[PDB]
Amino acid sequence: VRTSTTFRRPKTLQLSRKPKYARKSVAHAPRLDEYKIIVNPINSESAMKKIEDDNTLVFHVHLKANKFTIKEAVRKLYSVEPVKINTLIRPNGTKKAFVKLSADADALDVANRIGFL
Amino acid sequence: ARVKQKGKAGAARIYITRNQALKKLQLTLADFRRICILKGVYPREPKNKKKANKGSTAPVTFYYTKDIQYLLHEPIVQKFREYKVF
Amino acid sequence: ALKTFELRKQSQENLAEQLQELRQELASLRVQKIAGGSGSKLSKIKTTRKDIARILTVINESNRLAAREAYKNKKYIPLDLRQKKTRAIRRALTPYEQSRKTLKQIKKERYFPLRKYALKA
Amino acid sequence: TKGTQSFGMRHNKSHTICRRCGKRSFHIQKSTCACCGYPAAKTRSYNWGAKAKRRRTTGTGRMSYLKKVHRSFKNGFRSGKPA
Amino acid sequence: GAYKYLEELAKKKQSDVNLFLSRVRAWEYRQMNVIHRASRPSRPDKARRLGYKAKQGYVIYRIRVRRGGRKRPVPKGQTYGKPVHQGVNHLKYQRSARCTAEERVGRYCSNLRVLNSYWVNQDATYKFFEVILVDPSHKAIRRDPRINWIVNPVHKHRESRGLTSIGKKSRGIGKGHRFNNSPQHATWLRHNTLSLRRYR
Amino acid sequence: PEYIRLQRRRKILNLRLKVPPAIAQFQKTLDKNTATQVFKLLNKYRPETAAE
Amino acid sequence: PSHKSFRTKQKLAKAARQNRPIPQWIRLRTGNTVHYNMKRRHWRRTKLNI
RNA sequence: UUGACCUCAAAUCAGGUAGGACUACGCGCUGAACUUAAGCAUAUCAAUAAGCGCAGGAAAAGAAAAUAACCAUGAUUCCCUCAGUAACGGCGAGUGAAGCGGGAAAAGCUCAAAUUUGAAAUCUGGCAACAUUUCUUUUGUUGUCCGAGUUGUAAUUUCAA
RNA sequence: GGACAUGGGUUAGUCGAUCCUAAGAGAUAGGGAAGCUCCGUAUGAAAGGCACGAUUUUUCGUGCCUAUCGAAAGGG
RNA sequence: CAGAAUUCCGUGAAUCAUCGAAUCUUUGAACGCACAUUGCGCCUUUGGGUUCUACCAAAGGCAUGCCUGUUUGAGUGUCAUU
Ligand SMILES: [Zn+2]
Repeated sequence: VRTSTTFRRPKTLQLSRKPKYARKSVAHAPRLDEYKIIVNPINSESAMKKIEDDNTLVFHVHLKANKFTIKEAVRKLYSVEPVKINTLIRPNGTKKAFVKLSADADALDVANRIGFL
Repeated sequence: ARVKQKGKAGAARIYITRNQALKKLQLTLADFRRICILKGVYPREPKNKKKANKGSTAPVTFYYTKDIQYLLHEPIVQKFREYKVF
Repeated sequence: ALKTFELRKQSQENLAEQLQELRQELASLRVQKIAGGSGSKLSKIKTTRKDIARILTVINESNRLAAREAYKNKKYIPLDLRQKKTRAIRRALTPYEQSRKTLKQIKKERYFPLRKYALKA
Repeated sequence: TKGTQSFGMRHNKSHTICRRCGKRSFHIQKSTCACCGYPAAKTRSYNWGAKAKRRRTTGTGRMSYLKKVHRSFKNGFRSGKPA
Repeated sequence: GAYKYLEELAKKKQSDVNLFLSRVRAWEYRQMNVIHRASRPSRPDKARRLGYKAKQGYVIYRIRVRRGGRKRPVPKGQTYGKPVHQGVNHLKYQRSARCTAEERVGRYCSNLRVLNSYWVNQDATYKFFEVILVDPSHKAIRRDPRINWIVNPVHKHRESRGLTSIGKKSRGIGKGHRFNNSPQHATWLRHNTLSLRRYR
Repeated sequence: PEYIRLQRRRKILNLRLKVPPAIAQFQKTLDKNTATQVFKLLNKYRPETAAE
Repeated sequence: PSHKSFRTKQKLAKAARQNRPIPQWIRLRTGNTVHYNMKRRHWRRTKLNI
């Protein structure tokens, strides 16, 4: 007994993939980790003034790092909590990140501890 | 970003109704109840049932999406299918 | 200079923590390079980079050998663990099924094979 | 007026860079590369264009894998570890 | 043996029985897709003769091909040149519609080798053919010494290169004076090569 | 669906078209009582199975 | 223009880097056939055409 | 109401495979015009260039629905010869093979059509064992369940019988 | 000096892109075509959802009705 | 050019040769959908943090045709049971 003039195809059981082997012998290591995110800090005169004025570190950062991965990499590499991240792709095709540190920490001591001053 | 669509996270994301769980697991109601009895899986009511259940307030049973996810990889479900084949 | 065999006799966890330490040293050396570093430090940059490659190689060999052992004597194994000579070779008939013969041909060759013979002068 | 005046109004690119051959030959409105035929499956290759064929045929790039196969063949496609 | 009876029935093509079966089946084949799989051969005796076995790895596809000659794809029927090349309508294609059937079925199932094919039905608009296909990747085929030959890569697209039975016919492959000009290119190239030896 | 229509319209052509006698003789089959009697006899003579 | 795409940014960034003079220590190598960059480019004279 | 079978679907179903490139040589398809004819339309260029599809280290062809008219030869391929010949051609320009003979190389065979009927004797796949390796990468054997298969898988026969 | 050499320089939840659709391009279904590809865009397609139930002979029943791309001057 | 060194009672220099283990970014037949948009998605598992219903990250996946099999179906296709 059909009350609709259309015939819709019935639903069938759709088994999920249960492979007999793994297509990859070993899963790849995380290809974008903290050390690959941060390449090296920028130490130009403009970068130094941002350190001493805006409490902002300036880093040469990987292209595929977003503001979230930059924040975690900085927190893991330097144990400092950033309050803001601003990124730009420099005319030479390299990402530069302005990492504004929290008011509790100063960029000067962080810079000396890194050693790039 | 964009204006996130309402109902994409929170209660509407972690709570799943009984009928949607059946569709999610591709189980009959009898099979779903058997799995829920064998495992520890019981209904969990939200604080805001209207928000969890789209906009309706009709009585529906809610299960954690996490619990329904965990039942996806249960070997007992496969044994149910194998018995049906047998 | 890390010696690869000395790496081979260490654990995966020890290799992992040594890799993290080596990465930290490489980061510090690159900091020196941008801040102005000496020739010794710049020469240590390449050695640190090669040590990291050696650590990553040794880890990979252990992971792939473990995969080979796990998938040993199994009908299906991961594609990267299978042979890769050429695509055509993989598609080719195996020597077993190339040498398959019908019962008719087996009887013919069993009873009338090519005899070794010779002619008198 | 054709000539110097008409050249002034030329500020709209008709072709852009191709995603398959990297040449500024991708017709934006046709969505087809005038050089290799992208996004067709096959590469644009004409026997009257002998010179065009050799400008981009095999060996003009890195040839990375085919060099690997050549080295592997000359030793017999062997696998394992040398003693 | 029922195959002798089937063979003789297939010979009696104007019988009332075969006319009725041809009409009903041609209607059904026209309602289905242009290239649709046949669950089983419709002429099992004919399939066995051509090389079909009722086992895994053997596939049969039914196809219909439009009838008539070949019209040049020239725009508006305009040719350019001497009048000897000016005809466009009464032209014909040099391969049989059976060869076209195998080409399209072989392209449809690109993982199968075209074993052979046979006419099954026809009407005014279509000729219906069934193409026998073998799976070179099936172990039942690869372990079979009787059909192993098709697994070798020299047999990739025999239909495309004219290596089938109808393909050899379309090329004029035969023995004797009636088939002298064939293979055309190999024969022509032999007769037009200028052999200039050393001490001449 | 097209396969359903093809099944049913094929049945109709066999009902409409003039069937030759060699094919139409298959539309008159054994009666129910004789068929049951025949199959009762046959099931006593089923061949041996693979396991047996 | 000011409105760019990232692919153009990449193409310009490489082309800007390739438009530089040779390092001097290169010319001191034995067997060196390089004396000046054969591939220099000025923004007025020859365009990138990308 | 349960079932059986046929047909047809679906799945990120289990395991596979196809595409694209190179294309000197190879198999086809499609297909010109310049040019020669002291013009030109048949002809020629040319079963060519361009276009299209498909292979291999060779490909194709190949164990006669083959020649011959002999005292007969004996798969195919290539070479020399037949032979610029027989023939084809506004019988004009032009085009144009084959049998034999000599040599290089040689290798033969497989199915469909048969009642295993005192026994589907055949085969894929899963699973579990053993085993083997250009190879922990390869290739299998045995056991056992599901299946394919009687609308026909094995053995048996191929005209030379 | 828009030259030459060395360096430095472009920071967004709120400005644009991204999202939307326009004219139009365009796969799939299908039909052509020796083919390259052509036509086609809800068409001669089984083109996808949703809710109830002590759990239903512990082998699931019962109802309910359109891709994509395309605007840095349009919409937002 | 700098720089190290390998002692020279070696597991070892080298822009060395050789090469059977690996790596192999974004692509491209190019395969989740796209693409003058580092644009838009979905599935599974895992992890992270002064923040745990949020957010983020990682790993593994999701193209089309076809073949053998598996499972789930459809049909006023053929029938038995009743
Ligand atoms: Zn291109």
